[PDB]
Amino acid sequence: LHKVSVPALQYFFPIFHWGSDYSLRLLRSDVVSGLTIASLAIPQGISYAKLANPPIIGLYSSFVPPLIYSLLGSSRDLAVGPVSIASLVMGSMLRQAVSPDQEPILYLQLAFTSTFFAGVFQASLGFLRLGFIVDFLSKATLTGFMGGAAIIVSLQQLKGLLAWQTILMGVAFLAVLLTTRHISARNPKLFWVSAAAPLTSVIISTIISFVSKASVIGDLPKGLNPPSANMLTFSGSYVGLALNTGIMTGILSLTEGIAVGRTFASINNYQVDGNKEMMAIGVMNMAGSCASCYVTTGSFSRSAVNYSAGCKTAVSNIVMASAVLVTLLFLMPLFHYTPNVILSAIIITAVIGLIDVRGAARLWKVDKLDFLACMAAFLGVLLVSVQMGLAIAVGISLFKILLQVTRPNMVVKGVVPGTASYRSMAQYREAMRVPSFLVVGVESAIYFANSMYLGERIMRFLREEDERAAKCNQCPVRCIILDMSAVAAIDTSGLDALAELKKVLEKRNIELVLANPVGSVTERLYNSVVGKTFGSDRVFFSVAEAVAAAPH
Amino acid sequence: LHKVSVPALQYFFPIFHWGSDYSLRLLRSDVVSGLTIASLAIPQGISYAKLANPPIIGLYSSFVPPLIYSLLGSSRDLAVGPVSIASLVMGSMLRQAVSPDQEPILYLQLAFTSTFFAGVFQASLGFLRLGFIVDFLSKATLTGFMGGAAIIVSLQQLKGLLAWQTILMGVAFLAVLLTTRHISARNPKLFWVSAAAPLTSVIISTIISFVSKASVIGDLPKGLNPPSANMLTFSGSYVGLALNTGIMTGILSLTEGIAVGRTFASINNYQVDGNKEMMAIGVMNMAGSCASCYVTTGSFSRSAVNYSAGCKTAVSNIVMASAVLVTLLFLMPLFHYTPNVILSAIIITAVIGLIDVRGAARLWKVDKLDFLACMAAFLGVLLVSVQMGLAIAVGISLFKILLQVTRPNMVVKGVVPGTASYRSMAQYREAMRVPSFLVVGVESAIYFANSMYLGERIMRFLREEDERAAKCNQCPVRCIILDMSAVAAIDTSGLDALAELKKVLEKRNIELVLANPVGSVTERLYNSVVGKTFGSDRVFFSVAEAVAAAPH
Repeated sequence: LHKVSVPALQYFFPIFHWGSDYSLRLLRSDVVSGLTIASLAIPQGISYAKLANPPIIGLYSSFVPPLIYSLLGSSRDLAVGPVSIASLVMGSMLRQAVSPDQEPILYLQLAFTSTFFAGVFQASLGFLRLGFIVDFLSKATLTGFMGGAAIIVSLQQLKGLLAWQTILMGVAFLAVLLTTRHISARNPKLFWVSAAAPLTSVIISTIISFVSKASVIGDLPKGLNPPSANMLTFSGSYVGLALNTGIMTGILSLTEGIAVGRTFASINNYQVDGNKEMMAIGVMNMAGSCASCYVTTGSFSRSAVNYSAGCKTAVSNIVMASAVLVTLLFLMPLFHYTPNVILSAIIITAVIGLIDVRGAARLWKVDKLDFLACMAAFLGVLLVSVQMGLAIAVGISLFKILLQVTRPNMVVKGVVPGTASYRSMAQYREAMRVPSFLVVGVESAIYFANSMYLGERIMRFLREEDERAAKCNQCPVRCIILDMSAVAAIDTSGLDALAELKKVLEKRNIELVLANPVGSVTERLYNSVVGKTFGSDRVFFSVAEAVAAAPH
Repeated sequence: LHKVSVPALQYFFPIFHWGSDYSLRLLRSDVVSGLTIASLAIPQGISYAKLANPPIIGLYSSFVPPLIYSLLGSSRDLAVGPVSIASLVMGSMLRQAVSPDQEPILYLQLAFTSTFFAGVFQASLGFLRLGFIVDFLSKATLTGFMGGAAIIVSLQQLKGLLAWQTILMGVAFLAVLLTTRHISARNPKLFWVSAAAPLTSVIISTIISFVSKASVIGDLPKGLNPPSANMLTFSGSYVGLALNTGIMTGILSLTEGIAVGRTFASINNYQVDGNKEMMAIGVMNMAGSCASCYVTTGSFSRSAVNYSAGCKTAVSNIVMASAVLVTLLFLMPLFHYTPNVILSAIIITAVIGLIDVRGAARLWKVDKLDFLACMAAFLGVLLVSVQMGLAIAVGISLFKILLQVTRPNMVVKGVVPGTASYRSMAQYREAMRVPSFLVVGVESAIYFANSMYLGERIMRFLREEDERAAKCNQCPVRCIILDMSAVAAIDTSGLDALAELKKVLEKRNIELVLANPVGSVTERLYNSVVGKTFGSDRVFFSVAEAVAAAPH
């Protein structure tokens, strides 16, 4: 038998850590990325600024929030700026109380007060180490949401329509934007045809608007960021609208640049701090909200072209905000004859690409609580508002976690012949039961949610095999072993029901035995008063050493 | 190596099942119980009817709801009638919109419409098999609630006070009601001094109100149940008050008679159906709400005197409702000189007994999320209303379940010397690591909540022991084994991150191996397209057969 043993300019500003080893060979590589990601910020930061209902606010949002993150950030391949989902939800939740055609100085004061409050929601969630709650946003919630929101904005934008040289132009240069996605989904080296097809859609349609001169978006104001917080309306009537939009774009614009600092960390093996990562983007917003920026966070699309044309570190986040230092000042009069429809298919390719219909139905034949969540975020945004299509699909994604912790699986086990290892009897048809014993595996953690369910379930198996004992004249159950290998945690109410089970099973001379615990259980089983009534003679190394010791 | 194998008058009316074997020796025993439980329904059904703010409504509620449950119920020692907690919450949530001294025909129409809607909430939660959600009500939530509600009713009842023969009488006959609880908490055979001290408080103080004749409660209306639903106001202004009271007393009056049909089932080994058990009490109410009954469910106190004076089955639930058939008709003129204070210490003993201060602080030194839940139900009922003292303490009791599924414990393991069993290295200081391997145990289920956390945590241990490999010139990690013994479940998003981990670990020649799965994982690992990329050469019987097979 074996004994069950029991067990400041570099903290705040992390550019100084990795900045002391930047080479020229790296600087050969973090410029051809940031020539192309500052070729996808110029037609897809003015395009999803249109989707939020002015087009230069998406370019102010590609200069200072990339520069702030390069000082405070903890990834090196996360590339920043605006995104596509947060802009659409910004453009829907604000269109249905104000209108940018009617109150354009009060539509600019609401995509700023939301951004500042999408700044403190992302900063002071990661400052108080509370950034695990961005993981509750499942992949099936966001398939339902992004796709149940890409219809009710397709109605609100098609109420603003109610020409032959426009609609025959905006489908052919959408075809340079969807066939370059058909051919970039096949080969993961043909990103380069899609890495500038947002730019060669604009530039080739610039000259056809320059030789056929005259609904163009025109002369945009040359200059730096306007110093806002003179357009931050903290004290007014539209604050709840600019707080609900800043909560709702403070989660949709967090789970895209938290979950891209994780999917580009395991590829390259650098630990991204998560909560210190969340502190950065909440200073990308609330300290960028005063500089004509709206809600920014790292993109899913303009990161997988940063690490597809070989980025090496986060100075390609400065080649972002230094080759945008150029274009806000010099090529703005070239933008005077750049049309509106050419950047509206750039919205459209991030609408049809938002309705992932295959993944919307693939999760029907493999699960049916990650399918109810899709069709509760689908019909929760179509029928109820945007805030309740997310609240009831997170809420039934959190339910299938609770529906397995309540009512878990308790198997009956038995020794697999030829070895001293006790597996279940649902699997392993050949597994034999020991006559004087009963092995029962609790396959979840023992909480208040299921402490009273194990007692009513162990004594169903124990009742099952005291009436089956008389059928073959066998020895009945004289030791029930709890294979606690699968029990992850135990609380005070789960540890109590293990002591109210021992003294019920003592009154039938059954001798309940725990076997094979884990860490954070044995330090609760040997440091509480509900544990020294178990002690060392009922907590074993494995089942095979509990059967061998034979507690009787 | 071993192969990982993969796997109508008796349905509705259950008195006919156990009714065919009732003996006279049982009928000797289910009458001395039901002489005493119909001696605790008469002074504690009129007493907690006062706590809900007429005293005969608690006696109508001890005749027909015990009779309906004896037909539809699935326990035999659960004894029914009103309770103490649901009455207090009924008397608080209705006092703060109407007043029974001012609108007594509209206070009787609101402790009925609530009961009917505490009838369909308990019936049509167990009819749709949804009765696991009564387990979310933790024992620490109810310590905070019952005790954070027994103050704000102690203020509302002490606004109705603002004599020498009353207050000198109501403390001495509270002392016959608290010292009989001091002596019944010590010896669990001295229930009999407390089994009639609620009745010998009333009957001995009857004659001292009969020789000192004259705030007495007096002549109560003799007769059967009045046939209500002429006092059910489905269509009015006070329906939301009588729906919030029927939701809130449809959970507090469910977790007392679900959780007593479970704690009196494991003692006696009879399987109580739970959802069919929940169907009964929701017909004890919504089909009893038309017969002058308020919200009834099995008691914690009048069940542990039913099974302390030897009950045998649920005809002691008819000796309840046939020895109450007597007393509603014959001893009612004896009740004419029965005082009000004698049944108000019967309220008081279920107030000081509600403030379990020891258990309110015992869960501080053993846990601190089952202590935050007490002091969020404490200050959630004192400051916010009754419905939010429960909503925010269930909500942070459900949080510690989610705070362990998000961010679980991943241990590093290693072979315990002398045996082929791989335990962790937090416990078992003597445990040795195999040189060419790395064993990592995932101690929770793999959900969307934590699929991206294992990848960022396995590659912290893998990074930990490739820099520690060069310190002692050892062989580095060439096989990472996932001891999946503790992984209870896996979803579609947790199974995907195990395939996005295999092909990252393939690109370093590391060969991720799952080992020792459970049921409801191997039927997902061998019946999905994310499983045949694993197959049979990466899903092993145990770790000791994965180390022995050596996948390289």
